[PDB]
Parts: sequence; structure tokens; C-alpha cells
Amino acid sequence: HHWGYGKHNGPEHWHKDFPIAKGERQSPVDIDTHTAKYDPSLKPLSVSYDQATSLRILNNGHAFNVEFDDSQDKAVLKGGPLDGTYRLIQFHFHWGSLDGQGSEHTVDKKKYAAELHLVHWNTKYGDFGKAVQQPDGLAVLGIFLKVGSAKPGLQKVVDVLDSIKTKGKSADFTNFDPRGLLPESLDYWTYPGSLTTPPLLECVTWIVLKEPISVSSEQVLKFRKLNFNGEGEPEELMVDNWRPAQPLKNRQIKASFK
Ligand SMILES: NS(=O)(=O)c1cccs1
Ligand SMILES: [Zn+2]
Repeated sequence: HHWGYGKHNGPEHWHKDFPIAKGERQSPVDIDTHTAKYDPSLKPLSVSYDQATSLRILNNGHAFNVEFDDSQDKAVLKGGPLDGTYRLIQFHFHWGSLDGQGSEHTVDKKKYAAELHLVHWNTKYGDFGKAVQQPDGLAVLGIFLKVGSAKPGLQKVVDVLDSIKTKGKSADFTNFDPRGLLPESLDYWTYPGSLTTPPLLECVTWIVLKEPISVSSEQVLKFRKLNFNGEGEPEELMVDNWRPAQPLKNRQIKASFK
């Protein structure tokens, strides 16, 4: 009996426990590509993932997270609109019950089948828990997934899902290279926003890549076999774990490309 994505506890209800849900810098948003402002002052992204150390994969009851060792500068994101160095701590996905929905951000109202979030925190704040309390604390790289050809670099994640089917299950997940999840181009949009699940803190610089990656129908089908529930509880399939677009309010979306 807490927040989730059901009819009785889903995104429309969250504001009752987390009033920041109606705040001024909430995410996700629709990216209107014609009113995004090209900003020549924006730098290319620098993704340095060569020394990434993955540790574990966890079903936390609303998604599955692949967690990384963030006790040193092993996998970091720099450049773009960021000042300073952000360390990778985990990635996860949001996805739908059908191929025509699943992403959190939309592009000219278009929904993708899923959205990948690579979550990084600003090393100047020392730990992730301190970082989420700051307006420049996190940087999340958002990558859209469309259904088409399979993504070979995603298959190791798909094959382990049977082992973490229910809430609270975890499995060792070492030597996974997140470089296999990136598109060819690193062109992006960026805007200031928030976590898209409770506690909905307004601490995120969003960097959303223009180029989607393709995954196969069989790959995304396997995401839809996970459960929101714990073992021994009534089965509820983990699907549609996305928050709908929020008002842009007083914000400008910037593009790194024209
Ligand atoms: N979905 S997200 O990337 O904004 C997020 C929620 C909690 C930690 S990171
Ligand atoms: Zn997310």
C-alpha cells in the first residue's frame, strides 16, 4: 500500500504523498522539436565508460536496476551542459504493455516502446544521497528504444531477467559493458527537471539523445514478464511503469544540434 503505477496508486495520486509532484521543474516532458533552441555554446558529451564495473541487477518493485561500483571515477559523464564530473551509479528502463507506449519523454508527442535511463551523480556532493538534495546533483542520460532489429549488447540483461522476476530479488551481474547500449550519435536535447518516480526531487539535468536504439520484439517481450509483486504474492505484470508528460512551465529545452 504505497505508490506505484496502478489505478489506485499511480502517477495521478502521487501528489498526495509527494506534493513536489506539482512543482515547477517536473519530468518527463514532451520535447517539441520546433521550439527547442539550438545552443552553440553546448559542448559534446564525454562518456567515459571503459572502466565501468557492474555489480548486481535488482528488481526493486517498479523497475530493474543494474548497479555499478561508484566508489571511484570509473564510469563518468562530463561535458555537454554539465560542470564537473558525474559518476554512473545505475541504469534502468521504463516500458509499456504494447509497443506504442512505454517511454517517459515524448518527441513531438511520439511515444517510444521504452526508455533507458543512465543515472549519474555529481561527485562534488560526495554521495548519491547528498546529490539528490541539490539542483545540479544528478545527470540522467535518456535513450529511446524502438522495436525493430535486436540489440546484441542488451541480450545479457534480457537473459538474466528470469532470475529476478519478483520484487526484492537480486543477482550478481558483473562485467557488463554499458557502451553496448549507446546509439551511434550523441546529439541531444537538455533541460532541467526531476526524478520521474517518488520522491520526485528536482535535482536532475536531463540529457535526452536524439537517436533511438533498436531492440527486437522478443527482447522487449521479456521485460513484460517481470512482476511488480514479491514472491508468493498475487501476480501483477511489470508493464507501463512510466509517468506521463508534465507541464514545461518556465523552462526552455536546448538542442546540441540544428
Ligand atoms: N527515472 S529517473 O531516472 O528519473 C530516477 C528515479 C529514481 C532514481 S533515478
Ligand atoms: Zn527512470
